[PDB]
Amino acid sequence: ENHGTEDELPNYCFPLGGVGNNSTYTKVKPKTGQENGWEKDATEFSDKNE
Amino acid sequence: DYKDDDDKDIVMTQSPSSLSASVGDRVTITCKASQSVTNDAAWYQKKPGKAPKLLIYQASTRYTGVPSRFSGSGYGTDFTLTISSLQPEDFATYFCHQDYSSPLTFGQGTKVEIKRQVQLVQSGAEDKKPGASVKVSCKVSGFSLGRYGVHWVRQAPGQGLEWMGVIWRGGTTDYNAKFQGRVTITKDDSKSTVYMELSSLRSEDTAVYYCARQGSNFPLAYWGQGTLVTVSS
Repeated sequence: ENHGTEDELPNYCFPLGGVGNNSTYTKVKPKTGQENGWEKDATEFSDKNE
Repeated sequence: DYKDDDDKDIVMTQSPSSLSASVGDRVTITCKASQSVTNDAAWYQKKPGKAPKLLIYQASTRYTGVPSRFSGSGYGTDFTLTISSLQPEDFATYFCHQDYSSPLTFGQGTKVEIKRQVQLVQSGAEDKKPGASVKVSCKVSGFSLGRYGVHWVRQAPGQGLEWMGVIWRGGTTDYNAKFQGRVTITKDDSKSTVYMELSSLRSEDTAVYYCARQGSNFPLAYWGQGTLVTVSS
């Protein structure tokens, strides 16, 4: 009795960590006197940010 | 150090205050800042009544049409402005400046004296009595106010340059909190104008009031004609 099946919504599988693969970022902070000036932030924050 | 000092004023102290010079002379001016501003420091030349002209930016780079005889040097807190071999055109009054952090600041303004397309048009001059309020205009042309924030500067008679405020490209205002928040900057995208409205007027506010604009992200370079506001007791 071939009546097909519910298939209305896509089903998905994801990494153990949720997110999956990532890249390394340095922080930056803005120069306040400029409209578009930035300066690295290596103060209390890590240089290897995920 | 791996901390900057937050909520502390950036004071540009320019020495020596005056200089006296003759035809073909080598000239040197030095500026000492309160705190580090890194490589971002700007040098200006100003005629008495007329708005500044940009010389040096990034402590060594020349603007478009700046002669070969002007040059800058220095880093961190100390910066120097040198004229290789001076001529009568160069006898004006000069300004140290930093665009590194907003509140933007200028120095005291030194005096070199003899030895014996983008447009900003302001409103007409005027005067009023102490304990009132004034509104000055700056009609803009040759650029969109959404793309570039607009500053306000003023010079009290024969004193330094006092930065009043700025309205940044999104419509965010930013003021020199030293003056108690007397300043209010507005703008109209539809008749492309920026407005400066000042309140609780006193004799110490008698000044020429200047419209100004930055580059992409480099020091102030496009200026109004100035509006003389007089206040007498």
